Amino acid sequence: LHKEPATLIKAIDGDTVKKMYKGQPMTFRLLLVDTPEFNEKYGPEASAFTKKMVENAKKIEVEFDKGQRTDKYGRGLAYTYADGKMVNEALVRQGLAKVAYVYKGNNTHEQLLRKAEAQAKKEKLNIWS
Ligand SMILES: Cc1cn([C@H]2C[C@H](OP(=O)(O)O)[C@@H](COP(=O)(O)O)O2)c(=O)[nH]c1=O
Ligand SMILES: [Ca+2]
Repeated sequence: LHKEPATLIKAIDGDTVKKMYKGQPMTFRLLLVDTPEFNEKYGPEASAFTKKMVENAKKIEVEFDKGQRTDKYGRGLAYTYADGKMVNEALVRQGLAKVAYVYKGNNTHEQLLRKAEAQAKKEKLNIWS
């Protein structure tokens, strides 16, 4: 897998971020995670956590996995990095996302994220509290 440039356009919610990628606006849906909707418990905290992380970064990158790069809604499917730190893993490590939507061939970082979820759950963080 390879990191590619993108620039933030807008943080949308805990697991959706609009970016400019190869010069075009695209909504990205973060691989392998599920954050609560804004209207559910922890939904506002997940949205806030992703927002701060992408807005504060000097460098945003996207990393596609080995399979499909867009979902049925036209959203990009990628891992998102903010100053080299993976937002997907960070949300899971903080108990603000569950590992979810693990489809074969887009699951390179599955075990990394499950490990983060185990530790969030051991700490009883947020969703796991
Ligand atoms: C994360 C992800 C979601 N999706 C689709 C599955 C779900 O379809 P349905 O909309 O039919 O439930 C939806 C979940 O996204 P959200 O969690 O953003 O709603 O996005 C993919 O197809 N591949 C993916 O990797
Ligand atoms: Ca969601």
